[PDB]
Amino acid sequence: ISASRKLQLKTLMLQIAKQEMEREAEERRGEKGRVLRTRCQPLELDGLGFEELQDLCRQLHARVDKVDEERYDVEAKVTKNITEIADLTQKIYDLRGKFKRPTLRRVRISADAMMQALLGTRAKES
Amino acid sequence: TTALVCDNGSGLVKAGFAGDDAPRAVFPSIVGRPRHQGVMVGMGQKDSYVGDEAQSKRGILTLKYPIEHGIITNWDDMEKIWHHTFYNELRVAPEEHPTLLTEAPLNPKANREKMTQIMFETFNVPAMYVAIQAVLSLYASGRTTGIVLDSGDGVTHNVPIYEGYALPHAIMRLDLAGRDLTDYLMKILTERGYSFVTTAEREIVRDIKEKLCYVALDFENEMATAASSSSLEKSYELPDGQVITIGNERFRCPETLFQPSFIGMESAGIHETTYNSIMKCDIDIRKDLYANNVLSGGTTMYPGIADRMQKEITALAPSTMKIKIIAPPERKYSVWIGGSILASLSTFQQMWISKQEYDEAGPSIVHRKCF
Amino acid sequence: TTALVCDNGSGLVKAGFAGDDAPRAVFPSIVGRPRHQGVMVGMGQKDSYVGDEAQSKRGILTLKYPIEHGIITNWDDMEKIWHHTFYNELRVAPEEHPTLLTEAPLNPKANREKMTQIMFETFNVPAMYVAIQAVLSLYASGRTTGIVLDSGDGVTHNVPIYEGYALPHAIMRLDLAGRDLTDYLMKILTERGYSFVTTAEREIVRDIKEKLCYVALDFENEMATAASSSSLEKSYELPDGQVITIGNERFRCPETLFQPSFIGMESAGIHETTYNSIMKCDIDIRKDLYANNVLSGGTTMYPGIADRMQKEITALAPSTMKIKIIAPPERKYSVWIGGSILASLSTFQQMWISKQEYDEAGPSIVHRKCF
Amino acid sequence: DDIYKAAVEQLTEEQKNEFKAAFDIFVLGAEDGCISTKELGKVMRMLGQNPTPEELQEMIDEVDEDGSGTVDFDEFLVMMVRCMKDDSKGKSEEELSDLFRMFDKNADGYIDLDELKMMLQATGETITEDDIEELMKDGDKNNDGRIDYDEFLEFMKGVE
Amino acid sequence: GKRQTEREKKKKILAERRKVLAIDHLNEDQLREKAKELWQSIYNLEAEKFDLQEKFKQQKYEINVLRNRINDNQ
Ligand SMILES: Nc1ncnc2c1ncn2[C@@H]1O[C@H](COP(=O)(O)OP(=O)(O)O)[C@@H](O)[C@H]1O
Ligand SMILES: Nc1ncnc2c1ncn2[C@@H]1O[C@H](COP(=O)(O)OP(=O)(O)O)[C@@H](O)[C@H]1O
Ligand SMILES: [Ca+2]
Ligand SMILES: [Mg+2]
Ligand SMILES: [Mg+2]
Repeated sequence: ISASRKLQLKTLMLQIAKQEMEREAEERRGEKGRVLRTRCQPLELDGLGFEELQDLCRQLHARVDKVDEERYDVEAKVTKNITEIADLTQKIYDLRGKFKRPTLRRVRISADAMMQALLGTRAKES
Repeated sequence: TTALVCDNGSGLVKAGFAGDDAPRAVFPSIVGRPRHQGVMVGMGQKDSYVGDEAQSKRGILTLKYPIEHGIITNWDDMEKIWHHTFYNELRVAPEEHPTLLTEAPLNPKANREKMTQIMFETFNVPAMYVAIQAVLSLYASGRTTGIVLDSGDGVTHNVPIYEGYALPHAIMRLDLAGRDLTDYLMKILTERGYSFVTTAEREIVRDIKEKLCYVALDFENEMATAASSSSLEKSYELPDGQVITIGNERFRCPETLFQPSFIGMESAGIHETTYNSIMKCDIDIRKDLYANNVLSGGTTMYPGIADRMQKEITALAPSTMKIKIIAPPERKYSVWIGGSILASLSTFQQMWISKQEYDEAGPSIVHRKCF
Repeated sequence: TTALVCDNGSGLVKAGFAGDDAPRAVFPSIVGRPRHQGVMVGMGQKDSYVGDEAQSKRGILTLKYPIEHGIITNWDDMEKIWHHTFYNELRVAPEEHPTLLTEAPLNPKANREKMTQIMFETFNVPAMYVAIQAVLSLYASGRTTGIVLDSGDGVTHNVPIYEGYALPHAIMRLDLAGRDLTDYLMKILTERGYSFVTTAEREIVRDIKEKLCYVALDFENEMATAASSSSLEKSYELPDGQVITIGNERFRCPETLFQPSFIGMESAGIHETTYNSIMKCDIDIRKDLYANNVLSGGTTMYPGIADRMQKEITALAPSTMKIKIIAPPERKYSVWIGGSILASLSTFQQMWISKQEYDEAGPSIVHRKCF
Repeated sequence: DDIYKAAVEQLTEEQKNEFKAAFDIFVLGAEDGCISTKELGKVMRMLGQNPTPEELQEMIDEVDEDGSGTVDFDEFLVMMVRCMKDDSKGKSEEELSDLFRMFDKNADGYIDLDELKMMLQATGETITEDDIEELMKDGDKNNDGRIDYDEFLEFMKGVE
Repeated sequence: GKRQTEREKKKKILAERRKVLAIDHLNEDQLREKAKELWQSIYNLEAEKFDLQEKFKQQKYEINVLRNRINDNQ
């Protein structure tokens, strides 16, 4: 087929994928806030005797400890995963890289300048 | 911004922006003051013509190269050459461009330190990095192993590399190069009657060497043939007429590479220093070095050298190993192409010697981690 | 689920899932850091190549075994080897698989305790069990009695067993093994001119030993024959050419097994420590041990050892007893095949050291009932 | 490549007639009726620009698929606009890689052609099943039935 | 011991995260403020753990990609 339609397809796919990924990320953030507020529950016990206040404080200190231990273990595991992922990435590159060196061209100077230089003095309209 | 990949060399300065295929401006590195008196007034006569301008007025100049053997012997002239290269051949002020010089292996430290001090104080570049001239030539071939013989015009050096790990104890640097071949050719031309003495006529002898000389596959047979027939005598027209005829001087000039006893040097030829450089390497990477022998540099452009060298090494090496000699057609600019590739890499972008680092440690920063 | 039958060994790590015939991945246990500088940027050079990868880049590495004589001398490297074995050669996470390591007899306790602590804390296996390397080799032969001589690469040990009841007072462990034979061969090769020094060239000498050496049926006659004729001189091509010719070094290298005085060791050969191990047993099970002598381990693969050993023992033993030497063709992997058989048994399924048990008693659980 | 084909399809008879007149003026006296690789290279060297003859061979192979070394009108315009390579760098790499990775909604490591079908329905550009088939052929080099991630890099390589 | 070092390091991070919850001497509003501090810490850790989960899902899919390419690189 024509190549212009193919380029239009390519850029349209770029836009489609970008917009869908962005909307998915937005939904992830919204659900993150929603579910976390559903998990972290606000309290209100002002004016109470300091015994109950301190009981709540100790309970929430323990809860802080639990959440910190869990999340920090998860973060350590995820960091290990990311390290292993990087190792595999390097391995696959070394297996299939090498030839991966790009080439840059500055020889292709502006074509209008080329036309001007060739036509010399007669380079008036082109 | 873009990086400036300069390459001082010795005989031809090659420069250009990083990321292209060929250097933008290539011109001899000679600075020649006029030597006669000068009677016309107001002719606009300068005090020193550098670069390619002094190859056109060479009739009344005394050209003198500022780089003898890799090392730089005349710092003022080298500064003048760099200033010309930046401002007139590229027309880019150095205040806005990183630079990537190149240096031969085993050179004096003071040369490198003075080079970085000049680049940081006079031209005031943002950041400069100095690289060994052989690793770049290995970049350009797209390999990652191999032993590269970079026979420039100043000095011939032979750096073996395996899997990206250079072997510092196996670098064999020999000071025979194109300039000594020019002098020897100028010395053997006197056997027919042609005397070239002036420093300007050295350029004519260099042109003769480039256009006519070739490396013989077998030396004795060629010496016997040239002494009986006359099928070798090729003629050449001087810059004023009076054609000359070169006989068996054709393959005797570049033969000095394989027998440095001709110019009185003791060492062994470029065919045997490569084998010695290989044999110093470990016993398990010798096959790969045998199979990936790389040629570079200008002087390895003689017609018929990639066969003579292969024959010699095959004679020296064990009979089982395969000897292959990589001789790309873009040999002359191989170092600069490799320099462009290296400067265009993203992984390399943090190895430059930033100016604040130089301000904190002085010119001796180049020997440190930022090599 | 399935069990992982790992077998650390010393020289070759053999691993694979329980219930098969042969180990899935067999690769040398060496960890070699690079030793040169390295000039190519972005080549993706790692800091330590382990396993079979470092047997291909050994030209620029310094290989060092993490297990000297059965015992483990460098725990970080051993942990690296285990991590490689689990994740890249088998690609099974250890969180879902029991493991069955193997250990030589009479080894230091701290080695075994550290091994179990690593397996439970770092890799976090569900349950692991440590077994003596000779009982497995007896499993693989399908016997239930017999005295097994497991001459590995690290240490040679000789465990007699009768009717399933091991005799702990008759285990004779000797520290001569394949590695000392490699060193002695590398030391006697110097008598012809070939010098191997680098830790990489030890691998080449090991290959020479594997492919050429053989055990002589009678030592003096072979020494006399090799000194007159030339029918023994077998040649071998190094990794770069320059073939070498091994004369009477062929049967002198593995002769050290039967005369440990060659490498200065005091003790008696493997032909006499077996007889001594038998004579320590009770007087009524000596006939069965005589008739069921089992060979195992890599180093017992020399061509012609099953006859020399039988001749020697028949010389030592009383004339009436029948001496038979079981030498299965699958000698090298005999220990691992036995390990697979043992791990596949239903009766054995409750002997594993479960993780909750380790949490309650610490690493010293291994010396307890769960042996 | 066909990038310049798309660029000239964007262009109209103005560029066609402008380059036709430029041919009439400068290629005047040439016995060709087109522009040869050697002629173009020599003329470039005459004006000052010195591309490699390997580039001449590459360009002639690209525009002149028949290998004649000449330039048919469409491929002539493609070759002429090939000199001015204004658009480079091929859009973004890692972000587009993430977009393609999330394109595998099934997340199996396989990009079904039906996901592409739905995305194209979203685009709605004038395309038939044979057109998307041909595009996938240009993309699915190994013919694994999906869009390979390496082949995803390949088909979007240099693509803005 | 490197593994000893890891276990001790995680335990020390745990110990560091344990603040001095000696607050009974304070008044009602200050105790409310402290409880809010703990609540905010918990919710922030919730956000961090959510990010960990989504990024680990991405890590797993990319390891699938890696394994597929390993299969491709035969
Ligand atoms: N085509 C050629 N044939 C033979 N010799 C050549 C040719 N071109 C250059 N040379 C020699 O090589 C030298 C140029 O070498 P070059 O690679 O520029 O040195 P550098 O490493 O300093 O750049 C010249 O002096 C000349 O003697
Ligand atoms: N075919 C062979 N011939 C002679 N010696 C061998 C042969 N195969 C292996 N060996 C020796 O045995 C050693 C391997 O022994 P192995 O049984 O793997 O030890 P481990 O008990 O640690 O696994 C090697 O180092 C080598 O020296
Ligand atoms: Ca999909
Ligand atoms: Mg050079
Ligand atoms: Mg063993």
